[PDB]
Amino acid sequence: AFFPTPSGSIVTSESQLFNKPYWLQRAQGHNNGICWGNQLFVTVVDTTRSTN
Amino acid sequence: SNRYPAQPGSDNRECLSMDYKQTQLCLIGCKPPTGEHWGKGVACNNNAAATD
Amino acid sequence: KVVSTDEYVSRTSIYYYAGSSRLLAVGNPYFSIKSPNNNKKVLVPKVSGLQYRVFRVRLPDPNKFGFPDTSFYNPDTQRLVWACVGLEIGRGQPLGVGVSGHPYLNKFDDTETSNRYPAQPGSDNRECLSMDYKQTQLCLIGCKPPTGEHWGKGVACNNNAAATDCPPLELFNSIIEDGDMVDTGFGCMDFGTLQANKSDVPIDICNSTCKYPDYLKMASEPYGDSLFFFLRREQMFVRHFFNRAGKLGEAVPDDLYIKGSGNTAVIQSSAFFPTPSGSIVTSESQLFNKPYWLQRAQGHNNGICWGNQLFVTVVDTTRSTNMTLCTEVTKEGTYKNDNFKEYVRHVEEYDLQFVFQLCKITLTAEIMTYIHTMDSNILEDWQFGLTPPPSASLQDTYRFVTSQAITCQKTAPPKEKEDPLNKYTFWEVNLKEKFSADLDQFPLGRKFLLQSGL
Repeated sequence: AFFPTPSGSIVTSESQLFNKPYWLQRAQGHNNGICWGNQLFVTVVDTTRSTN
Repeated sequence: SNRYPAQPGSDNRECLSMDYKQTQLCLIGCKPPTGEHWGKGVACNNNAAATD
Repeated sequence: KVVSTDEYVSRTSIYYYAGSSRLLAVGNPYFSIKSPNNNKKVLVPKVSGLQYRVFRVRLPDPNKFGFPDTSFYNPDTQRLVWACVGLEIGRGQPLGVGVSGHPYLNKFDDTETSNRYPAQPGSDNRECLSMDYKQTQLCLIGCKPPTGEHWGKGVACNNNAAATDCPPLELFNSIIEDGDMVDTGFGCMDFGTLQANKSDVPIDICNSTCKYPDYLKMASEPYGDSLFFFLRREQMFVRHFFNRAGKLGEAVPDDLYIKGSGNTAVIQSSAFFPTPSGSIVTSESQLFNKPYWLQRAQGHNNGICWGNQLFVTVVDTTRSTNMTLCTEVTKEGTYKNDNFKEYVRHVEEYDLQFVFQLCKITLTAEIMTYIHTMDSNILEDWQFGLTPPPSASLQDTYRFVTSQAITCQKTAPPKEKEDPLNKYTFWEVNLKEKFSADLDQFPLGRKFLLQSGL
């Protein structure tokens, strides 16, 4: 009954996702940027900035 | 290195630590986005004593 | 003089999405547990992250459609056949790599830092160990099931010479059945029959035949209808160094080394083996969740699906987590070790999308010879070359059947048995009931219609 331990590797600044804009040209669904109910949901997950 | 015999004891828990997996993702929607996992779903009416 | 498949067909301009349901696969990663009373009833199957998950779709007959616009499908001379023009294989589990482990592996010594003379004797030194695997990804698509070889046993020779007892060697070409294990970094051979002590590879290989897809013969097939399109990417590198334990049957010559004595009176083994280990697995170098457009296949059969079925095979080793469950039998206020029983499980999912295009095939007399010599079964199903069976009237009737005017009449001919594929196990996925035409209600045609320039 084994279990391994995951560790991951170095974290750079070239391989980041944040602090830079995006432009929604054409979304993947059908409602291309329209939001109803006057709200929308953003969720982010970050591990690289989790110093304890 | 792991040789015979085993090193027996009624408890062998340790005080360890480990790192995690590096991960980043972003997500936009006009609805709370869904997610999944494996949960304990109940059996059929009888297994007739097959396996715990 | 095989001609290509774009001279005797004629592409139409009408497109058809299809789409599978979400498939799952739950079982044990190590061994297929059987019944305590039965040897043919499985309880939990052996599914792992190291197998050739081979899909076999089944397309519906295009001639079993009824169109109102009967101006293009002229059934005097022409017939219909699909073509593949796209594909997408998705996954839905996180990126995670799994380990396998033998409990009696032949790790005799350690041969990278210190193997200090003399020997430590003892007539058993096997033990429990575990390691990572050669990580890989590939996919093949074709109208015939893929071919793959493996090294194996054979008749050695005749019985004149008596030089040294050594096993013979011969590779074997066969068909890649599902459930078989990929090569994993210990050579593309049988391990059941060519090894004996079953204690050199981990437990998921020790009764298996690690085949490998013949990229060379399947490329050089004369019709070219086993490989539409193929991708691959893999890496591995060594982790440690060990060595086996036994009488090395082939002697090491005294020429190559200075003879020694004292503490060095008994020469050691020269039978090493390394251990593979896949490095970091990213999500940048993935090979799934991306479309693939076949603008021109590599073979002659330019995407056209004879036989109304495809064979898609795919294997991944990056998504090979092992869920470990832990349960108890009693409730005790202190920690114990005899109070718990634990279990290993592995889950697996897939998804297929397709986009097909049907094209009509004219049938001259010149053409119907050419299709006849490729395979005769394809002309049988369209029912174009047939004969009248003879024998106008029989007399095989009686009003009473269970009597004494009887010859003990027998029936049930085995006539519907024609496919030679039932000796092999495929994963069947049904596509006969899920075609559609309005692309835009589906998660791929919107990624397709921008590609067409419309």
